Amino acid sequence: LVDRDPIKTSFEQWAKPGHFSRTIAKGPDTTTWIWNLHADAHDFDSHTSDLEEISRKVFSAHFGQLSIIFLWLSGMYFHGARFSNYEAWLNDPTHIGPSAQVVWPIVGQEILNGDVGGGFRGIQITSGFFQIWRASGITSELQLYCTAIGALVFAGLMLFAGWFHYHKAAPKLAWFQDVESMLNHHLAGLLGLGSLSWARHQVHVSLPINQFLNAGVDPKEIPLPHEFILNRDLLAQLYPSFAEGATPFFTLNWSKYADFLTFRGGLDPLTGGLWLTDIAHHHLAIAILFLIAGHMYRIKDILEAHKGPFTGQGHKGLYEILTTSWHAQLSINLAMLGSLTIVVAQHMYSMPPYPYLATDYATQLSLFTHHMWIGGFLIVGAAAHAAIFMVRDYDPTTRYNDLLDRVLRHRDAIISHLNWVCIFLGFHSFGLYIHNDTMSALGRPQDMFSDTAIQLQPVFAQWIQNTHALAPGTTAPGATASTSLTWGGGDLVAVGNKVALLPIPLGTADFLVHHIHAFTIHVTVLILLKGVLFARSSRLIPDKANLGFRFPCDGPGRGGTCQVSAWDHVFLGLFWMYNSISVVIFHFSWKMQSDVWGTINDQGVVTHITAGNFAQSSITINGWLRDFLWAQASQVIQSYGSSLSAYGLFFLGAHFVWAFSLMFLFSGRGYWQELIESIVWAHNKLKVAPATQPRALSIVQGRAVGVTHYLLGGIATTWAFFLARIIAVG
Amino acid sequence: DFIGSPTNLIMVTSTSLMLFAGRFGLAPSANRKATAGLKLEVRDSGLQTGDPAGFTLADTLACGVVGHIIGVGVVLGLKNIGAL
Amino acid sequence: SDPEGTGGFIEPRWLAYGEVINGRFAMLGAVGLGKVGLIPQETALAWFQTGVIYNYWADNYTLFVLEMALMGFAEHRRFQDWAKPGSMGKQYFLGLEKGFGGSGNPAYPGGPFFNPLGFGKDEKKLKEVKNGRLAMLAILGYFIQGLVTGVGPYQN
Amino acid sequence: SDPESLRWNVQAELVHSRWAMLGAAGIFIPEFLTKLGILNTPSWYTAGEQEYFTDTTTLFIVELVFIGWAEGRRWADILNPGCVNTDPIFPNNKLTGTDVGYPGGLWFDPLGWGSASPQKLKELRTKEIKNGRLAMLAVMGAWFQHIYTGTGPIDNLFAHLADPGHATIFAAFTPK
Ligand code: CLA
Ligand code: CLA
Ligand SMILES: CC1=C(/C=C/C(C)=C/C=C/C(C)=C/C=C/C=C(C)/C=C/C=C(C)/C=C/C2=C(C)CCCC2(C)C)C(C)(C)CCC1
Ligand SMILES: CC1=C(/C=C/C(C)=C/C=C\C(C)=C\C=C\C=C(C)/C=C/C=C(C)/C=C/C2=C(C)CCCC2(C)C)C(C)(C)CCC1
Ligand SMILES: CCCCCCCCCCCCO[C@H]1O[C@H](CO)[C@@H](O[C@H]2O[C@H](CO)[C@@H](O)[C@H](O)[C@H]2O)[C@H](O)[C@H]1O
Ligand SMILES: CCCCCCCCCCCCO[C@H]1O[C@H](CO)[C@@H](O[C@H]2O[C@H](CO)[C@@H](O)[C@H](O)[C@H]2O)[C@H](O)[C@H]1O
Ligand SMILES: CC1=C(C/C=C(\C)CCC[C@H](C)CCC[C@@H](C)CCCC(C)C)C(=O)c2ccccc2C1=O
Repeated sequence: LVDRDPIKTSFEQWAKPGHFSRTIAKGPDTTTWIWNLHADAHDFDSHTSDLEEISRKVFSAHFGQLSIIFLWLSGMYFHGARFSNYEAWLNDPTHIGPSAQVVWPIVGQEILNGDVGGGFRGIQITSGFFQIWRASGITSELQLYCTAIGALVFAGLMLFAGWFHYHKAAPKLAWFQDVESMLNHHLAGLLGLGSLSWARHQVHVSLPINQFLNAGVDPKEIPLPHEFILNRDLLAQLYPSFAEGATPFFTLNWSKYADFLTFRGGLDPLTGGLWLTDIAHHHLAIAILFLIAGHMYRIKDILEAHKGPFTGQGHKGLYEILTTSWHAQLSINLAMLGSLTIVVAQHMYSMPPYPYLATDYATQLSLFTHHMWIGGFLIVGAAAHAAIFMVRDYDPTTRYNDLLDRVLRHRDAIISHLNWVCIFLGFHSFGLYIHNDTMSALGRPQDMFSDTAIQLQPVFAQWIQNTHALAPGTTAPGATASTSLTWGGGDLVAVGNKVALLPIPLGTADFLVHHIHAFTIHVTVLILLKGVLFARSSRLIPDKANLGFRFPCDGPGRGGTCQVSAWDHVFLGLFWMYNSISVVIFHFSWKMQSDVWGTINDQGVVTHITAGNFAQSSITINGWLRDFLWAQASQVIQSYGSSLSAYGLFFLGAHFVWAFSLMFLFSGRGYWQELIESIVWAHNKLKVAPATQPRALSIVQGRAVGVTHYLLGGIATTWAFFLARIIAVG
Repeated sequence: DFIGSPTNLIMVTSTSLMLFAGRFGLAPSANRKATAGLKLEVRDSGLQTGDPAGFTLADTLACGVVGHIIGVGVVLGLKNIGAL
Repeated sequence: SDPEGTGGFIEPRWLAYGEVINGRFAMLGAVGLGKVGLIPQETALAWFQTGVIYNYWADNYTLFVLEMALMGFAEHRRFQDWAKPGSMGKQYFLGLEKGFGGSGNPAYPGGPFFNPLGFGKDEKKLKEVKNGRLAMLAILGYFIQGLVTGVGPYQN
Repeated sequence: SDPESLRWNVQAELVHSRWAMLGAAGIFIPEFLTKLGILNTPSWYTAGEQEYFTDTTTLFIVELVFIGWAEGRRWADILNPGCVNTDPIFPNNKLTGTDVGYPGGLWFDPLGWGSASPQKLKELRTKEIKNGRLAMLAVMGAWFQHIYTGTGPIDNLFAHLADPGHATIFAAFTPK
């Protein structure tokens, strides 16, 4: 193939009918293949038997993405500069209600665009630059318009390095399949030399240029643009030219100092970010590690070492492969990358890291739910791709007899447990709520489960939270309050419209959501675990790995023989996770507003967006539409004719798209065939169809168009439901 | 220069122990874990002899006593010869 | 043909020892004037105190760059042109005597080196004629920022 | 390893290019002879004397009729005979292809030797300036933007601004 091989055509092939699997697209026409090929455009069974390139392709695809983010966000940073909102907001923050983005007025459009601002019509934003942003001190719109093109610079170039691979004559095996350094480098000087470098441009420049912003001015009444070198008088305030120390060390005297740092603990008052000053120290104290750390090392060495009696021989040469699986060294990653994103989602809302967040409610919960769906959308993946390992990747058997070969040894076992785990949960983890209804609708509270009724009695108080703030008995020194303000001990005092941050004390009715999470996190994983484990051969099929991780279903026999596979375990596992996350979101905002998100008022009488309705009334799972869905959402179905309106006006579509999924999810296949011909007939009479044999959806494509829609349906529904109950009161 | 020059002599002190210490601590490696303390090959006591770090913690102390009086509590003496 | 830049293992530093000669006599004007410098208003102001006793009376006009691009042309022409085979110098459109070459394709003191006979006197490998002029180059490099300022020469 | 352009409408692209550039010819000499304004000076009255104007747009329709016919009829025959259907010589229709367009009809034909040609003799005159004119025009048309933009006055429009020091024009010269 042979248009024409090797040596002797530069001449490209566009044309003669084109390619895949060897009874290649037929010649003779079909539809499905147009759906094939976007799908499974890369799988890597095909293109070559021999890994050869592909690692030589996946470096390039990676380059494309890095550019693209860059194309992105130049865009963003643009938008952010020259449709400003920002200059205006910053003198002005805690008045402003901020936009980057504006429509043009054509047809309806422009209901949308409603006064945001330092006096301009806007669409209000809830990702915050304007808060990443506070940091730049120097300011002004045309720069961000430099940071912007600085973006388009990185891109074109960090996108001609992708020419400067695959397409260019390009690289070979050793380079990846000798690993020996790679984390050495990465973590040492970038992980390090960023955070390090970030330190250097995180007190140099930023600290001072918001050290005396947290007062007001009209900027540049404060900051010259370069201003900040050989110079510096200004460091003098924010501290000394080290005055006489030497390269740290000690024969140093302070009668009154210790270098910038000086740790913060708690939140700024009048910018309650948390101190802009533990922010240098912490990043500095990072990098070092990485700076020292990325200095291992070259490998099996450590992995081949420790063994135990249960413990695994396999552990050793736990994978010559690992260097060349790929699909496995992506699956591992996603679990981490993914599980290391939604750990953001907490440390964020219970410890803001940007100036003006919390007061800014809606511009950091959007966040805590966007970052939340990735620390989930990337985890089910982190299973799929292991399934993609577990079936195929190595030519041959020679992994042999380990730790894995071990885990599999039991397998109707690791998943034998985990199962009961879930029905123990569920019964202790949902029908728990249903008690309440059945008995509060029967009505006898004496015996509910209410935080008042079934006795723990009125304290949450001591577990960890109370040991955590309360923190300095300790080898701990530091800082007037907490690591996180929310923890029980301490403080009234945070912020200027509004409440930002307060204990959150829980009790029960934090107790049992916290448990539904368990059962939801667990039966999610059951299906993926048992899915990826039983990947290749099963008690129902042995001849099971033979085409596929995909195949539709083996065949009507054995009783059912349908779902099986593991595309589909990574099809019914998404289906859950959509809840896993979809109900964790439902948790946070009902809390964070029922308690916390606030207002301060004279003598500080806190006024929670809802006076804690949560109390006795989440425990009832109707209260979850009495107090939630039917209570809030009244802002979604009132939202017409306004400015945000695009939410209420989405909330019907996408609350439609979902209720279109079921058609794709719930239906046969030779059905829409049987139909597609009646069609095809009427077509031929007028002479208008045959060519490119119109065909119904590819059993599993149909499932691909379930799910995917069920999610972008059922999801943006709340993306709307949300942005519509924090914009406007809250 | 300054106490800071005494400090130049002193970068030499931290830099020093650590590095001068360094080779011994690596020099027969592939020990991994462990020692004279544990399995096969006793001789008893503790010992007296051999270096890397027995001798330099001592040095931060040396620097200390001489340095010591000079700044201090205006600093002995005590003489005795005075000196005679 | 759609374009060629043959590289073998060290293409670079064939130049490099080259970027270095040019670069090197630019250590240069250091070797043997020295500050644009910056962003040009003075009109009032030097880095941060620069100057004092803005740079310079300063003629200069940035037209360079318009110069950098323009001489760029020469650089890349000498290099193709000699790809070569030479018409090149037309000489006198008519007629007769054209003694004069002037000698050479140059390199060095006689277009053909020339005047071969010489000294009784003055009487008593060519990456070295490179190596030492980075050891003249990277040197002003730090000498731009060559200060400790708050203090000064500890040495001294 | 390099694109393949060659592109194949193409040879046409080059004759399109002649139109653009020879036409580009009218501009330069005449405007610029410009009257080297001028001895002095230039008045229109005359037709347009007071007739409620002359052209506006109507001038454009006449301009086009006169042309439509020409640009139109045209390429329609720079050449092209045979003119139908099924299978390829490739020009892209190619119909003229084998048959010139006619065996025996007429003198479609011009000149000696069963051919179109004026014949061998001359690239000469007109490949170098007329194509050199491909070049010329482009830079001198590139010169036109240079010559107006910056609109001295009237209109900034939408400023992030940040000029003046001084105006732009053509009379000629350059200052500096
Ligand atoms: C405004 C600016 C000023 C500045 C900052 C520069 C800067 C520069 N010019 Mg330049 N130039 C200027 C004014 C300036 N020029 C003016 C007013 C003229 C008109 C004459 C030129 C004409 C000019 C030419 C023709 C070239 C430059 C080149 C250069 C670059 C060469 C780098 C170098 O060190 O070569 C010199 C350093 C060396 C180590 C080379 C040594 C060769 C010497 C011995 C020959 C000249 C000395 C000679 C013996 C003196 C005899 C007198 C003779 C001039 C009549 C450099 C960036 C060159 C370039 O960069 O092209 C790609 C070259 O193109 N300039
Ligand atoms: C870091 C990892 C990342 C990478 C590099 C890959 C790479 C790969 N995955 Mg994969 N995957 C990932 C994360 C990743 N995945 C995650 C997180 C999941 C869990 C959801 C999966 C679940 C998954 C499955 C089930 C499969 C793969 C497969 C593959 C392979 C096929 C790629 C392809 O053809 O594109 C596929 C992309 C398309 C066909 C584009 C369609 C996208 C639609 C669904 C739009 C999404 C909705 C969005 C809102 C629409 C845009 C807006 C619109 C309304 C305007 C490839 C090697 C496939 C394989 O067979 O292995 C060889 C197999 O299908 N992946
Ligand atoms: C040789 C040399 C050198 C070097 C230099 C350089 C070149 C450097 C650097 C620096 C660096 C190299 C830095 C880096 C940094 C990095 C960073 C800082 C990272 C980042 C990133 C980001 C920011 C991202 C984010 C995110 C996330 C979170 C995930 C996803 C999403 C997003 C993307 C947003 C030095 C200096 C010594 C000097 C001398 C010479
Ligand atoms: C008549 C007609 C028509 C029709 C129309 C209609 C009727 C429509 C509709 C529609 C509907 C009724 C619905 C839809 C919806 C859609 C959507 C919806 C899309 C998209 C999306 C997006 C862009 C998203 C994003 C996101 C993210 C980022 C992730 C998650 C979240 C969210 C979702 C937010 C047309 C004109 C067309 C054509 C012609 C004919
Ligand atoms: C919501 C249900 C109540 C259950 C928890 C109640 C226990 C703690 C008491 C009230 C908690 C609110 O804490 C709040 O106390 C006071 C309200 O009376 C306010 O008191 C604040 O106002 C005044 C201004 O100088 C002074 O009395 C205080 O020095 C100052 O802290 C504060 O804004 C806040 O620190
Ligand atoms: C080198 C000088 C440039 C050439 C021009 C000078 C005149 C020489 C004749 C060429 C002029 C072109 O026009 C002329 O070409 C022919 C020369 O073969 C003429 O004369 C010839 O025509 C036929 C070829 O075309 C021959 O078979 C005939 O025997 C003869 O009549 C034609 O009647 C006329 O069409
Ligand atoms: C409804 C449904 C169908 C029928 C769905 C079909 C046929 C969707 C395919 C329709 C395509 C996308 C229309 C494409 C036509 C246009 C793209 C062509 C014109 C181009 C434009 C300019 C409009 C299935 O095939 C199916 C298969 C398996 C399980 C469930 C189901 C299922 O539920």
